[PDB]
Amino acid sequence: MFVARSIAADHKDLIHDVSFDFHGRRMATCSSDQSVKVWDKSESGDWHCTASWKTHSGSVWRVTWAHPEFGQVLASCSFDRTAAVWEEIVGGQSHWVKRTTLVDSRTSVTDVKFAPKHMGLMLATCSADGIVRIYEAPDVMNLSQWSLQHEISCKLSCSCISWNPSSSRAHSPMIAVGSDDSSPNAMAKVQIFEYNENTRKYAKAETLMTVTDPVHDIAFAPNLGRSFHILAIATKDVRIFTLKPVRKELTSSGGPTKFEIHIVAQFDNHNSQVWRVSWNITGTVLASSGDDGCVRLWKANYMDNWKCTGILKGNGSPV
Amino acid sequence: KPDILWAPHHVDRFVVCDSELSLYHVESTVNSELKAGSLRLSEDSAATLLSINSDTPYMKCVAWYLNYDPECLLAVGQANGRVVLTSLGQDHNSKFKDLIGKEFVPKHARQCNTLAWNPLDSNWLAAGLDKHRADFSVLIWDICSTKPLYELGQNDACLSLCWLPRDQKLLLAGMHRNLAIFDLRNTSQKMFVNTKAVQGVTVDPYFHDRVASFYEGQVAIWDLRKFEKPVLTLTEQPKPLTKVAWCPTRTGLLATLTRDSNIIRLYDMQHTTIIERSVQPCDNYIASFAWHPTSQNRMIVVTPNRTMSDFTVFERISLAWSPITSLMWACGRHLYECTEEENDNSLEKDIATKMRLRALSRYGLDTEQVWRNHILAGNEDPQLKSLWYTLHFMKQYTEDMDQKSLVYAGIKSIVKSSLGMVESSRHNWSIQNLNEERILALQLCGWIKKGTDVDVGPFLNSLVQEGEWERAAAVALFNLDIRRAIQILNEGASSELNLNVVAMALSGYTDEKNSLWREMCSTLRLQLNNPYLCVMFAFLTSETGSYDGVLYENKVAVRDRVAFACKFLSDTQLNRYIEKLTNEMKEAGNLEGILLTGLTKDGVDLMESYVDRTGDVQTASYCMLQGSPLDVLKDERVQYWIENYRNLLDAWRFWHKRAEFDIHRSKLDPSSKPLAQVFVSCNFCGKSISYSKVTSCPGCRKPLPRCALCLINMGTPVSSKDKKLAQFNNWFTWCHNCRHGGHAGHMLSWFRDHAECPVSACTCKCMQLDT
Amino acid sequence: LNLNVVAMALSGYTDEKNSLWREMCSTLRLQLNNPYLCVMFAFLTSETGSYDGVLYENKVAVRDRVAFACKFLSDTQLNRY
Ligand SMILES: [Zn+2]
Ligand SMILES: [Zn+2]
Ligand SMILES: [Zn+2]
Ligand SMILES: [Zn+2]
Repeated sequence: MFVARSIAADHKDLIHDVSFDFHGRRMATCSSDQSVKVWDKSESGDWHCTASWKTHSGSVWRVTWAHPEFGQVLASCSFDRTAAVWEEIVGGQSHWVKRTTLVDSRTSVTDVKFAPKHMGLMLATCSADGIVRIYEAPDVMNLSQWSLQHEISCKLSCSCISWNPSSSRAHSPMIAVGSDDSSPNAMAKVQIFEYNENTRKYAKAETLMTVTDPVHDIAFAPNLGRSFHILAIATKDVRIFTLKPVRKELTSSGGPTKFEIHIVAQFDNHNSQVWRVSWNITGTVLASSGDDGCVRLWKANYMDNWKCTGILKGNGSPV
Repeated sequence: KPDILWAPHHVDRFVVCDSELSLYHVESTVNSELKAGSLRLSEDSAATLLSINSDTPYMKCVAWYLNYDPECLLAVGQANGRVVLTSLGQDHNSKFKDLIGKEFVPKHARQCNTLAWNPLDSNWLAAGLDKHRADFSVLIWDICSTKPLYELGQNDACLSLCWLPRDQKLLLAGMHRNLAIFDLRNTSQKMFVNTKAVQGVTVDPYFHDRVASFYEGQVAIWDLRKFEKPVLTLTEQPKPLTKVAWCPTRTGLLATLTRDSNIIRLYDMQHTTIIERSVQPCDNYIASFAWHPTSQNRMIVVTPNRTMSDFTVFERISLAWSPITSLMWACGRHLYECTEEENDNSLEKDIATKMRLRALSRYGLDTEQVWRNHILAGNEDPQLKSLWYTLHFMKQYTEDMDQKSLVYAGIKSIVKSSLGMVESSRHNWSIQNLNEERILALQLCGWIKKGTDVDVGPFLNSLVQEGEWERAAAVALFNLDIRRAIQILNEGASSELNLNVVAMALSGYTDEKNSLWREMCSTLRLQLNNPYLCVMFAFLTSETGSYDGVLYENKVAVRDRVAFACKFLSDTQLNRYIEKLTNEMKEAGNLEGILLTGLTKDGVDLMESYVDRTGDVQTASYCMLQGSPLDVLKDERVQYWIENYRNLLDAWRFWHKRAEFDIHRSKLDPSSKPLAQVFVSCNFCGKSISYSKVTSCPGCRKPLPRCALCLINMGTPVSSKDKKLAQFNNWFTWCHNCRHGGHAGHMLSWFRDHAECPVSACTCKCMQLDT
Repeated sequence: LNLNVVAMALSGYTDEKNSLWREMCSTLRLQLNNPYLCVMFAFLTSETGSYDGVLYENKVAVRDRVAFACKFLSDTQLNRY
């Protein structure tokens, strides 16, 4: 029940990543020539570029937005071992200005993500050496200053990370890390770290044993007040997992919360290496893209079972 | 080794090499049916055979001439070493027919391994043949229009050869155990480096310094500027490789095909980690493949069964979502947006779209008559109708009781305290004699209107006007009046025939223990389609007290079953039945169980299960505010749902509707604390000036700040078609950065006509900061 | 699907003088389509000896009526009919 259209946007080079703002009125796209462009939607519904500049010495992988409450902030990770933070200042032509650069990585910075709003202005970066670094800006009015708050070693090449968007008062912060190592040995590829208030340190909580193939993308789904967490894993086949916390005994509060892991959907319609996965706002529709040049939309049904609902092709031609 | 080649200057012509060489032309077939003798290359593409040639048996190496004239000109070297120039085009005006059919024969019989044209000069053909005992392996000859122009590689094996794309006099060749680079200026001038991979030498068109080779399943890359060791080595494949090729329309893209594989492996060398991808063009093994020289990212593959497939190689796709459920993706250098089909059938749409539509239509704010919300729902769903009618009945009872709390406790709590009921041993076919709790339960179920009326006649007539004949008949029979049910069935059969035979069957009620009618009706009762008829006959045929068939029927509305259990079932087992039904409703998350649980912790659990099933928070938030007890509103989950709904409203920029919802929630829930903001303080006393001249501080009686434009001290009196005490034009306004301010109207006008802070020696552009 | 309900109704045969069954079946049988059902119910509900309703039904084949009359009617009544 999904139809496609082509947006009249002109690009000269190959597009690596596209990202939306919170309200869905601003777009950020990174191209193959170390260039970043920002697009705005008019009241009529048309898109117009508003800024463009070159950022790093190496290739640019990912660019993401921050929450509007902190202003207009973009974060970009690059192959040249850097992660840059940009803020828009207008005096009206937009004039984006770099405010800070994080260079603590010893390998290529593979991915960068923003923390959920209710935890302040935090940022996370996973590198190729197996290191996840979490920074925080103590003052929201001075973005030029950042401090390295936490550092975690994964012993495997990190490839993607995702925060837990839950904002309940009973869920500790959670971050999940994937890997794309293709070692012949059968080793786990997805680990989850849960913050501990009693120690103020992140510790490993659960590791997905059933996942052994290289992983390219991992995505939590929006909580929306449910009683459990939904995770999506992109591999040779799209997989969906549900994690339910167990009732913590009041006798003693100890380490990480124990979880029950159940798989609820495993699709192999791409017949290739699935590359990207994403959720809608309500966490009820899953979008997946793989090497077959097709985009597939999955949704639940009356019987609470997962089945495909849409198939499209990269050219925009419907199937 | 069969292979397919494109026309160097024509995009629609290609050639397939086999025992018979076939030249094909490509035509469109989107708007036309399958043409006779045309091979459907793809869904909308057709290939028409142009020519066939069988004059070349045991073909070994194939090349296609470079220059435009003549068209369809190729050179084939055979196993014996004979190299023949052939043509397949319909050329009646050949420029130099002397070269047509021209053949070069080796001095010594040996197999020609490779043959190629010089790009700079189309008249030069370089061929590497088998290793002779004491003769050159590579011969360069002139096609003109006696002897080869050059001969090299004596006592060597020319596995493969290629030209320098820029240098007209530079060649790369693969020897028996080494790779050599030769210059036409001096044959002795040659750079030879020992190597193991000598097959399939080729140069990237965009990077003239990049070369590739492969031995068995291993592939190596070389940089001609520093060609001493391989620059990189690809992962070795199990099956031996068969073909390697650069993409001419895309920079730094290499394609590899191995033996007996239906998948082509692509590598991205444009990093300077090499990105690896795989493409499956068909369901059978691919014999060979070819990049289209000019068409963008187009490649054609061939199967051994003479079936060819042409396809474009898509790039990696990036995804993003929007708060309006529109999916935007990027593929290459274009952006596509995908939305939902605007079909009339709106029952299958996503929950987010339905929530947006309901929000636009004031769903849930009709407090005058609650039941209209199901009409405001937009779609048809029995659960919502049941919930809203239940809420309407409960509100009506609360209003009546106030005119003249326990109602919201739910059916279970109400009937938990029921006492003094005696079961009936026999049925007399002919209300107020029943206990108060059961009367209240019946009122909640909607069978009996408000009051102590002992007749259900108005309900029956309402159903008759509604047209639901079977349900009305079932209710009438449950009220122990067979003749009334028969009359209703006759009336229903009068309009719109099975009702008549059903009614005439109904007159067979008997109390015999071995009644033939009882046996047959019990046996074949379930074969009917209408559930109400089935449960009616189940009640009729059931023995005294044991009414499990009626009670445990899932196709009947819960309200009717609840009422039937209330009026007939004994309390001692009624409590157990209510408990079981409540549990099985809670575990399933069906909303019809709200009548049972009520707005309590059980209701919270049921609502949580419902949200988990469907992800709807709008209905949960609106429902839980309907006069719920203070303890219920204090639960974490309810407030989490409300906050999530408010955030969702903020996402769509439905700001005003969020304000209306906030007003409604604040009115209903006193526990919620409104938003905290800033307040003004006196300069002298330091106290708040919020809530004896108006323009004086309430505490110190000293003057307040003055408007920067009117130079009058600000102030406002403090405590429907009437007068307004405090107009909007007299409120406090200030610039949050320059801390200058005054009256609303004055500063509004001033900043409408100017763009600077009105106070002297202030440079703040106060109104430009916010946008 | 009608045939199942018809069979269920047929089970209610009773010889009681003032049975609700006999009260309603005779009245309602006239609104059916297949004449065979009508003649069956008429025969069941008819008073003993006077089976005129089945005999004088012209929408049914003559052979069946003749056989029915032969099997049950008295000699004089058979001759007259
Ligand atoms: Zn004061
Ligand atoms: Zn100022
Ligand atoms: Zn100011
Ligand atoms: Zn003023």
